[PDB]
Amino acid sequence: GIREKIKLVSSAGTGHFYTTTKNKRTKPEKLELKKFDPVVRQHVIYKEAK
Amino acid sequence: KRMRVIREKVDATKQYDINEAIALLKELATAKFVESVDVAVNLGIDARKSDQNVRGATVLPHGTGRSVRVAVFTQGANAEAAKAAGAELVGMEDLADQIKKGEMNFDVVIASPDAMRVVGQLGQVLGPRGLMPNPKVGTVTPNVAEAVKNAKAGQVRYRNDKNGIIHTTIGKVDFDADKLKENLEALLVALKKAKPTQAKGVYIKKVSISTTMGAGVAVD
Amino acid sequence: MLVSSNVTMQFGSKPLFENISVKFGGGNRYGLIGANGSGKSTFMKILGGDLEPTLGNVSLDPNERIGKLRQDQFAFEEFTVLDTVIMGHKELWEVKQERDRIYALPEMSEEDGYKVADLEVKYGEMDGYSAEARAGELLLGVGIPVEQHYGPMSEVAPGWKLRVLLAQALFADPDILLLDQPTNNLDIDTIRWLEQVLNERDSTMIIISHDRHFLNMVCTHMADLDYG
Amino acid sequence: NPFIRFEQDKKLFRNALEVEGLTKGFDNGPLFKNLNLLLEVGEKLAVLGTNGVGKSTLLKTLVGDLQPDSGTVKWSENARIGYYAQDHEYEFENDLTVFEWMSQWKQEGDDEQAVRSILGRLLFSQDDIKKPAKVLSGGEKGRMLFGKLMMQKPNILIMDQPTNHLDMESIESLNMALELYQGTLIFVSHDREFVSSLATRILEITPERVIDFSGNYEDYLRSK
RNA sequence: UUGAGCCUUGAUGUGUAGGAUAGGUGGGAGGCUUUGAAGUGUGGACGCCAGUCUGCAUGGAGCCGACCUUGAAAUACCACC
Ligand SMILES: Nc1ncnc2c1ncn2[C@@H]1O[C@H](COP(=O)(O)OP(=O)(O)OP(=O)(O)O)[C@@H](O)[C@H]1O
Ligand SMILES: Nc1ncnc2c1ncn2[C@@H]1O[C@H](COP(=O)(O)OP(=O)(O)OP(=O)(O)O)[C@@H](O)[C@H]1O
Ligand code: NA
Ligand code: NA
Repeated sequence: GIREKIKLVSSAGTGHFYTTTKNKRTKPEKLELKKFDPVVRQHVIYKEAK
Repeated sequence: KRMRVIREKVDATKQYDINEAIALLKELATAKFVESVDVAVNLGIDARKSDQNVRGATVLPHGTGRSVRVAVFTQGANAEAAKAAGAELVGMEDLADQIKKGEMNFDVVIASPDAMRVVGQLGQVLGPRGLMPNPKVGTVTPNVAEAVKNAKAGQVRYRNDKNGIIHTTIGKVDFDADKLKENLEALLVALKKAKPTQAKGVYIKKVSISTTMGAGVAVD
Repeated sequence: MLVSSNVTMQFGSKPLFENISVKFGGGNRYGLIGANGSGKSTFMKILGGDLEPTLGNVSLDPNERIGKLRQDQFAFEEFTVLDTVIMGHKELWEVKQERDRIYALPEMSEEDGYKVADLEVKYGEMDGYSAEARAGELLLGVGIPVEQHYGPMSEVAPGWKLRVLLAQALFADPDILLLDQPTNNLDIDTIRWLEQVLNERDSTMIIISHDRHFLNMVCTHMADLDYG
Repeated sequence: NPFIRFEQDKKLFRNALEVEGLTKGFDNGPLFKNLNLLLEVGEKLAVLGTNGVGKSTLLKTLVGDLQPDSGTVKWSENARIGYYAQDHEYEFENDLTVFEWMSQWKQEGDDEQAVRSILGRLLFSQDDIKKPAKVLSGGEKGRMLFGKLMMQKPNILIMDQPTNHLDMESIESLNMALELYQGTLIFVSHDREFVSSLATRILEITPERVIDFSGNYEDYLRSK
């Protein structure tokens, strides 16, 4: 309920997004996580953006 | 007097034709002068946006009817070309700091990529009236002497207004109707080819032809 | 018509506002009202583009020449009066400083001849020739003299620093975002002068002025950024 | 509506300044010549003027940021002076949060209550007390300065221009606090119905002639 | 009567530097002047009141453009807006 859904879009330019939850009131900070990008098949940065 | 007689002798509400228009314009001849007849096309362009600004220079086959004091501001090859094609200004900043400073002004400035100090020397002195070398018109070109020679042949230049209009002398009224008609056709073709690509709507709405002391009539 | 599309900005636990979508534009003049600390000073930064929202867009028109200013004048005491009045027309300033690379650059290449040839064309096309005249007209119409022209930023009163820095906004600039015109309380006479010139000259302005009578005199539409 | 009420740690009895002469003119002709006046623990004295008359530099020379070219001022030795400066940007620096900023003051107080409570009594929250105090804007900074004044509980408030950025709903709270204030103050606020609300001992400055105590400002502005 | 669009005629349009309430387009420094002129006498209209404009005979045929203070040039001017 309080935890809101977000999505982590890829920074490789391809359209591939992971999705996850985030507590919207701690501080608004775009999540910065290195995750696998199956379109390019390499680890890149996934800046969150819905 | 002339206003109050010509506003009843000629009516501008109705449109005219390319045949009777020249006849009327040569019929006016009110004042003692050469009376260089001029044309004015009411272009349709969003002149508020830079890309739709139309700047150009065409070469009519019957000269500009004046003298072109085309200073070939190009050191070396530009100066040699100016000497070959009658350049009344050698290519060097001296002709813009000592001779140009004392002098009143030149007619045209043919630029060269070798010795062009006028690019900062002219400033607001010779550029306030539109005498700078426009790269889009060919001022900054590989040929300096060739451009100077082409200018004397009738290389007239036009630039749109704030409200998207282009008026410029079409020729001297001493010329014939056939000469005026073909010069107008060449100018219209050049402007049509020089229209910008992102120009919505009809971009040629009105064409007027007028005399320096007489009135003007709608030629189409 | 700059249009906001679901603009929402958050600072910590509670968002300043949520789901902001208003089509600002037309011919009318807007001004927004709100308790300080709630938007107002962040909304216009979002609109200008100095700070993107946590969600939403600005959707600015391509060439309407949005007009912004550096509002507080007690934090940039280095850039002198002439310095800060020369640095509104961004295209004009950049073409001016690129054309200034002729007396600076000791020579030029063949391509750079064409570069400067079109640079001075663009100079004339946005009227860099009359730029000094218009800047001087504004500068000596607000009420600073030629004597105080080249003097530093700090050693003049803010009651005149507002006068000089307003000239950075009115560079024939439609769609200006003028922040607090009161604060550093003006002499009512200058407020009235600004009101009259703003009402005369045509543009779209967004203001966050705090004076009821001043807003009554000038503005036409009122954006209440109060509840959410 | 924030709830601000400046108290008094110690009461002053006789007078505050007893100023005689300053002879302060920066570069041109002095904007004021003599300026010999007292307070007898008076009140208000709303200095007014146009944009460029010298109220703020007079206040600076009065407090001690600057000093007069020739003369003396001298305060009462038991006094305590609070200062809402004209510019407040030299204060909000050095990356101090709201809580640390308002806790750097205080004489003998607790670092959990009376510093975190003096914040809540003026439109601030648990979220607010942790954000850096530099990124505050306008009315928040003004209320921070008012909180510093309340925390310091000074005898004499100089308060250059209090009505600068306020909400017009914090203006009412400020007026209530100033009326309920039993200490001493000067201020140069240019607002009309602020000096009309509280001022009674006008000190009108002007480059050639200075006015001292025309009255309750209504005789002043009806004569002129 | 009162709002809106369209066409036409004719009006309308300062700074700061000073001669003068000096929009651009730039093509031109020689045109304008008795198909009755400089200003006189007499009224309009408007107006950051210094000033623009128009019926008007007469008076009877010069004012100007430059030079110039300038970002620009000067209702010499004809068009289109
Ligand atoms: N960079 C930042 N980091 C954290 N909080 C911030 C930041 N910038 C602003 N804030 C806070 O966000 C809120 C929005 O205030 P903001 O500056 O947008 O209001 P304003 O309308 O300009 O203020 P005023 O009431 O002074 O006119 C305030 O509580 C402010 O302290
Ligand atoms: N650093 C300075 N340099 C030059 N003049 C100054 C300086 N500081 C003050 N002055 C002069 O002193 C006069 C009075 O000072 P002050 O700054 O209080 O004026 P004010 O405009 O009435 O006040 P404020 O705008 O700060 O509310 C000003 O009008 C200004 O002419
Ligand atoms: Na604000
Ligand atoms: Na002051």
